[PDB]
Amino acid sequence: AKTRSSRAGLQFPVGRVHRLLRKGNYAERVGAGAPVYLAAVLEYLTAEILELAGNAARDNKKTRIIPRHLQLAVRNDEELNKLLGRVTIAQGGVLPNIQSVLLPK
Amino acid sequence: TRSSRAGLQFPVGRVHRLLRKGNYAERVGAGAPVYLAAVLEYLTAEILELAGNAARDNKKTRIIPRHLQLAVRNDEELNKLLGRVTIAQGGVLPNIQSVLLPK
Amino acid sequence: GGVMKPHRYRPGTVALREIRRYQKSTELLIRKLPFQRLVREIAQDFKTDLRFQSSAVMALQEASEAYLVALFEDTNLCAIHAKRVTIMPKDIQLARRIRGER
Amino acid sequence: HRYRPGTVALREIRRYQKSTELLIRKLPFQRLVREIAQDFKTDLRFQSSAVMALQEASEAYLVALFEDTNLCAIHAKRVTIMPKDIQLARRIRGERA
Amino acid sequence: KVLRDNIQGITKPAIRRLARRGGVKRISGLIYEETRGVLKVFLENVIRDAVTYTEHAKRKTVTAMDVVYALKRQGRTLYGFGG
Amino acid sequence: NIQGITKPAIRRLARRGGVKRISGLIYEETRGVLKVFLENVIRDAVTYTEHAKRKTVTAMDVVYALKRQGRTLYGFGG
Amino acid sequence: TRKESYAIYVYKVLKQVHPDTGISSKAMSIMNSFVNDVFERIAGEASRLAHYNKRSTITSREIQTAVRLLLPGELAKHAVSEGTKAVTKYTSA
Amino acid sequence: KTRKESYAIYVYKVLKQVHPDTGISSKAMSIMNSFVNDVFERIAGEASRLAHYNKRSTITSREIQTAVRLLLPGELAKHAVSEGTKAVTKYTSAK
Repeated sequence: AKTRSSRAGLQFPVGRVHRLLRKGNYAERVGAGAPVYLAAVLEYLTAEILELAGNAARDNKKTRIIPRHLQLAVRNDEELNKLLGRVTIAQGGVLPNIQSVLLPK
Repeated sequence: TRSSRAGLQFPVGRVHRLLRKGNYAERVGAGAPVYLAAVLEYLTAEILELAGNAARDNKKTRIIPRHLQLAVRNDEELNKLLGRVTIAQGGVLPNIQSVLLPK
Repeated sequence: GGVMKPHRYRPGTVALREIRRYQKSTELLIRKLPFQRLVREIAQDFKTDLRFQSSAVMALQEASEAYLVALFEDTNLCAIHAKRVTIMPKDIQLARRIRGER
Repeated sequence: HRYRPGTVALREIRRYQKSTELLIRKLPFQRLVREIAQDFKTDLRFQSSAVMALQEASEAYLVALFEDTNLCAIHAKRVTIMPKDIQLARRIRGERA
Repeated sequence: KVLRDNIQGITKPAIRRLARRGGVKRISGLIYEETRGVLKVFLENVIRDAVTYTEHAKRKTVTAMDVVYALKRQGRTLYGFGG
Repeated sequence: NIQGITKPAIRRLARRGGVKRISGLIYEETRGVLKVFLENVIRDAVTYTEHAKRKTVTAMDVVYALKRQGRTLYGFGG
Repeated sequence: TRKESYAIYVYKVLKQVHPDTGISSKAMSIMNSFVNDVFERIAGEASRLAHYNKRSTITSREIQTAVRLLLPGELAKHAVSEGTKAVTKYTSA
Repeated sequence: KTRKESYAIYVYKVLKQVHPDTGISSKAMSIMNSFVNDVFERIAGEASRLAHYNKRSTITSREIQTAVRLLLPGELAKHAVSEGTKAVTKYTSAK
């Protein structure tokens, strides 16, 4: 295979990652294993998020993942939520939550 | 030096070198080390100014951390600047809430 | 012979209905055009003769609404801690103090 | 005689707020740090300076947290900080969930 | 055309709706003006930063990317408009 | 070990924080918060040390750990 | 002109995980933003590590420890496993 | 013996420039040095992010100024700008 992603068996563009690292003034030189490692990390995170996003879209009987789904997914998963704890999702909305003392007795 | 030519006390060349080695950009122009050194020198002038004031108020000759903390927190703008900084041997500003005070 | 009306809701019920209603959707709540006018005014005072990409205004509004919703959440938390049910200005100030906002 | 309850506390507040010396005795804190550190890696060493920095940061953070807690308890018409106050403070901060 | 008092364009019903999305049930009367003040502060800060970036760029028009940069500066990163 | 943070020490800290009346359960809750804070910071510091291939945790590592957590510290070679 | 994006690769992954599920344009943009954000954070942390260790290059070790500093426990663990696996596969091939 | 660096001496010269009859403690000296490092880092990073944001390769004086105006509060930033522009003009005056 020609593509480095195929060599590493990855869907993301390792070449693009390598360019980015080199065009970002993060260090004088970039190793050859870092683009692969970083691309794998990015792929893994994207897959993890997409799993929950698709599951949420299913729960709402929808063929397309829309921002509401992305929000729901992230905010329901403790770790993902912590990673994006200071991030805002356009059209995200919020998890449905009402404080107990506000419920009638 | 170049600091001499710019009426600064802060080592311009040091700033220039650090700007290069810190991988902040491919190429560094000429004014930038001078300007950044001047701004740094101004700020530290302010900090020292107020800290010395405080030390005089506390009747001391050498500035100790507590003086720095006092100058920083008491001043509004410096305190905002150092919003996420805890100073070693700094302590806190004296402050007691009203309702806690004796009647 | 007259026409009589059935009944009247107890207070607070529609509050809860609205709460769930707006916690289910995501569409923006502040009206658009007043928001744009306010933003234009604020920018004007920072610098005159500026123009805006609509998308920029939309992003600004999204961030603003998100910030405000979080703020209200924290306010409600404070209100509850103060054994109350109506959020009151001092609750907002406490929230902003603890947040490290000024 | 006797000081009325609630007075010596004010004196101590004036006293401690004017000084900057650390308030936790070093050795128990250091032993706590080493215990905690051990659970991540075995046979670890610490520069005393590092321990001092850890103590500085920890005490400063705790003082800030208590400041916020006192603010909360005052808002709750109270004068005695209570666990729920710390929980509310940390929650609003975003530290606790 | 001059702009004035546009802060009051943030009408009471809108603030109420937001507070509903925030989980609030009962709203005190004074809450509205305080909320107006808070919004004005937040907008002033964000627009100051965004305008700064635009000035450096030498552009007469504010671009979404400017807003996103400003927000990320304030530790309030936003997804959905690039970056 | 953890309990070595003596109740009166917690009282002293709170006093410096401006607290006047302290509850019993406070002490333990404070202990827990301190344990968590130390856990995070020391975790990061070790991580830094490990990448340095050193068996001795340095102050600088503590400093970078605090800086990551948005709790910057001064006075240890920042 | 050319406006690069992670759209295609996100599509590939999605279909890999949910073949029968679409993504909206807005959602796609959000995903792209997330990707860029994580990239930037990891890269900055790695550069910081490189600097702290007076080192002039970024290797997969710097990326790995950066991930360990950035992501949470289980997330970090699986991400590390994936990264090392991809590195090994790339080296072998 | 390793020849580690700091900002001490120049801090002392400035201090003399503002409070001639005053000293400073070693711990306060280190605190000052850390503060200088912090501010340097923040401004430089902001400059680099500008440079990336505008698709250009040079962190110039203009980048430094705009970063100063992003990072510092109003009055402090104003005075920062005045001082920096002054020193730059002087530096270009000489050679």
